[PDB]
Amino acid sequence: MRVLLIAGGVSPEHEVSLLSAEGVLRHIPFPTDLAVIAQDGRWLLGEKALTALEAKAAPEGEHPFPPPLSWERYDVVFPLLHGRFGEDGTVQGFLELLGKPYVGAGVAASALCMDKDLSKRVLAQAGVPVVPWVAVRKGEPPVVPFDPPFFVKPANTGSSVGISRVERFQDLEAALALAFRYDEKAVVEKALSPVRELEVGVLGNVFGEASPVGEVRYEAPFYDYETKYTPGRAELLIPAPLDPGTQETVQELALKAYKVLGVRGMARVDFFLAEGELYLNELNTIPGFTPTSMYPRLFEAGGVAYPELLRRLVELALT
Amino acid sequence: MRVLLIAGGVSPEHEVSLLSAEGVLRHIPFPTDLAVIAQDGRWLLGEKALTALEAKAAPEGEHPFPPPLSWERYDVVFPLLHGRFGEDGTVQGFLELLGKPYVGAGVAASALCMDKDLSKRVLAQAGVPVVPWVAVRKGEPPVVPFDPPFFVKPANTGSSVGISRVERFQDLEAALALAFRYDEKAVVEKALSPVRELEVGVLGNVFGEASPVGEVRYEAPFYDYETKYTPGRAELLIPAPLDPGTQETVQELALKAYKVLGVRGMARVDFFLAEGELYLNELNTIPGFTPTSMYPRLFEAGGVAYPELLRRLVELALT
Ligand SMILES: Nc1ncnc2c1ncn2[C@@H]1O[C@H](COP(=O)(O)OP(=O)(O)OP(=O)(O)O)[C@@H](O)[C@H]1O
Ligand SMILES: Nc1ncnc2c1ncn2[C@@H]1O[C@H](COP(=O)(O)OP(=O)(O)OP(=O)(O)O)[C@@H](O)[C@H]1O
Repeated sequence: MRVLLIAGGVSPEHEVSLLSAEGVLRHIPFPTDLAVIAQDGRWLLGEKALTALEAKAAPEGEHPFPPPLSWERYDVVFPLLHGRFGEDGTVQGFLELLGKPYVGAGVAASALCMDKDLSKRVLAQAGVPVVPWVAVRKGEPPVVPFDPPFFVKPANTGSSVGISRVERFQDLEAALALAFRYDEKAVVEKALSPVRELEVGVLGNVFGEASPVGEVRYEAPFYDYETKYTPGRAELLIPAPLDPGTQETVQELALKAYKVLGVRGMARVDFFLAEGELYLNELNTIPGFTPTSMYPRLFEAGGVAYPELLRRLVELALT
Repeated sequence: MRVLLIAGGVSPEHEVSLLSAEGVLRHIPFPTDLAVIAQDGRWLLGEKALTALEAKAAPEGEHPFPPPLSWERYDVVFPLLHGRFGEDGTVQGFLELLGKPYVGAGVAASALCMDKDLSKRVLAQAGVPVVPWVAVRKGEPPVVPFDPPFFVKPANTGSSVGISRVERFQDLEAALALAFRYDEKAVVEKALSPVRELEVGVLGNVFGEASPVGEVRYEAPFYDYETKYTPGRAELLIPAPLDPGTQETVQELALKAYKVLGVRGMARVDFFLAEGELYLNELNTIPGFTPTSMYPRLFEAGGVAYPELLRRLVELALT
């Protein structure tokens, strides 16, 4: 069994993807070769891909897309590209046409779970509680049916890039412009204060197996990029310090969401606990595997070690 | 300015796609080259592609994916591949990574408008009226919470392929077995009897401009494959014989749906009219351009002639 790991990407999470690649390459129980997509869209192969991993960033690539790599010597392809052009169905689409079995969600599921507006629309219709929001397009005046504090985010982000905590209605125009630098569409959600952040991992093809619920606590305005990746800043509490009844309800809503969206392989479902009420934030089809990441730590506490978790992903790709 | 038209495909609409290629190549005001994807998934380039167009169908191709095509020679790519692996975001995904401007909806919108379940879920949440429906996964037993007649369809279909009008529950199993030949997911919708079919074309990126409403009349059990593609069977009444406020509601609902799903370039939005109530059937991101297709005819009634429609489409790809 030979696996091809693709990491990097043109998205703002390029550096996160490379850190995720370190975590996967060190624990994958199968012979694996790395391929890096540099920030300019061009690929780096072989030894140049491994050298880019040591630098934690790869700005320039060698090979223009489609890369002259031998796809036939790989049984499974593992796309570990977070964000736009990687987790949104584009690379999955290319892999579908190539006929190569791949890890993770398909085209539709990847495209849906990456669009914060559309994913919430599907979830709300399925009877899953979501935070009340409104979608704002670029060049269109902001019509918000609710009062501040807000949470302005680009519809396609990850790693809290372009996300702002808006307190006044005056600060909305400036936060939307920051959001519009990464996407043509943005969401304006209602901020929950105080809030406990619950995260659960899922494994399986459509009908999943849930991991124990975990909690994230911090000393920052919100769970931002700095808090997410700089060591020791975030408090990863596995298992989550709450009532065993609401711990079961988190797992049930996660598995229900997974099935509705038709997700394959994996996902880490983020939740919000605000005054007894549970709300679903988002689903991430290609979650992080960085040293401070939640997904592999959740399954480690569930009796499923790091080499076993990655082995199960490769097996789900083939089935 | 040179356009690459991609037609054919591995989907059951392969033949319909080649007919659409004949329609676009005859009216497009730019020098255009054709690339054909054969039924086996292999590509036909240059002269072999133009010969495939005269033969009604291309069972076998020459080049495996990715094709050794000179992409740099083209400014805009026009994917005219109806159905699975063409209209679902897969080909759009490849084109995105290629850095190639292309006609029509992006990955997300293409995947959503192709899935008869997910599109209706997103639309129903947005407040757009849709027919009562249920989704059924392969192997799983159906649960239909409404009375017969039904319309059973493969979730990723086009050109009425695999669609059955079910009268008794004794016939549900056979209809689902037919539907499961084309997809791993099927939809069972409540059949509207009697029903009037309204179609409206949309042109533009996200905020589109609607064409006048057209009504389809025919003498067959439903608007099936042979009624759709045999000359003279499907009559188009343009402008549709509707009430003053109803013609406006159809256009407004189409533009609302188009904006929500974030569709780019084009879409033909199909509706149903039963007992004074309007229902959105589906959006088609790559509608047909065959001699019996409704999309170009919907626009020529709105002052946008065939060469101008295609000019707008190629131009919108660069906007
Ligand atoms: N409606 C809200 N109420 C309270 N806090 C919020 C809300 N929305 C976002 N946040 C805060 O901002 C962060 C953004 O998380 P989100 O999952 O929305 O960003 P992401 O970049 O999509 O997350 P990931 O990095 O897991 O993809 C949350 O972790 C939370 O701390
Ligand atoms: N719920 C329904 N009630 C009544 N008739 C229906 C219903 N659903 C489908 N039909 C009939 O079946 C036809 C095809 O359904 P649909 O429009 O969903 O097929 P399609 O293959 O998706 O159409 P296209 O060829 O435009 O893609 C309709 O035009 C209509 O005549």
